[PDB]
Amino acid sequence: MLIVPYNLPLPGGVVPRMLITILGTVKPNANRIALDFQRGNDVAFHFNPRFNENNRRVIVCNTLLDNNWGREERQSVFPFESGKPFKIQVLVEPDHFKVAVNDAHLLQYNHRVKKLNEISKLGISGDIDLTSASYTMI
Ligand SMILES: CC(=O)N[C@H]1[C@H](O[C@H]2[C@@H](O)[C@@H](CO)O[C@@H](O[C@H]3[C@H](O)[C@@H](O)[C@H](O)O[C@@H]3CO)[C@@H]2O)O[C@H](CO)[C@@H](O)[C@@H]1O[C@@H]1O[C@H](CO)[C@H](O)[C@H](O)[C@H]1O
Ligand SMILES: [Cl-]
Repeated sequence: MLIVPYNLPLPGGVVPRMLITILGTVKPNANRIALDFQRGNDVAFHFNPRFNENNRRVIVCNTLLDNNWGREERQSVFPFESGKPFKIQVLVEPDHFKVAVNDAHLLQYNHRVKKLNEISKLGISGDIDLTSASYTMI
């Protein structure tokens, strides 16, 4: 088991064909999960499943630049379940991050941060038991 929050270095940043795989289990009564792809203090891609926002479940995605959050992108398709094992795959493509959960396509997030090779950390945080976090080039 990994300790959360967990930092995964992404050496030399991200690049198309880089596949990041996160395995874990959502805690019972979870409130949130966050994946934060970081460029220094900025968050190039924030992926934030929320389990109770006004008693609804929603994934919020955004970018943090100079400590300001941008315009949120919201997805109501919500494949996570409290208590249950999940797999998140983030595949870097030329124009977006492409996210699949449990082998099903979920969403894409267009690159707002252009310096992919400076997005050199992934923070994994929130209400999970984290089993593994890794990357490979496909
Ligand atoms: C309060 C909180 O949860 N802080 C988190 C931070 O959460 C923000 C993001 O999810 C953004 C993405 O757009 O939304 C913010 O809420 C919006 C909300 O969606 C809007 O409807 C509303 O109108 O505005 C608010 C705020 O603009 C969330 O507050 O996400 C970051 C990245 O994961 C977290 O780091 C932060 O938690 C803090 O992290 C610190 C270390 O990084 C410390 O752990 C600190 O104690 C945490 O509170
Ligand atoms: Cl940039």
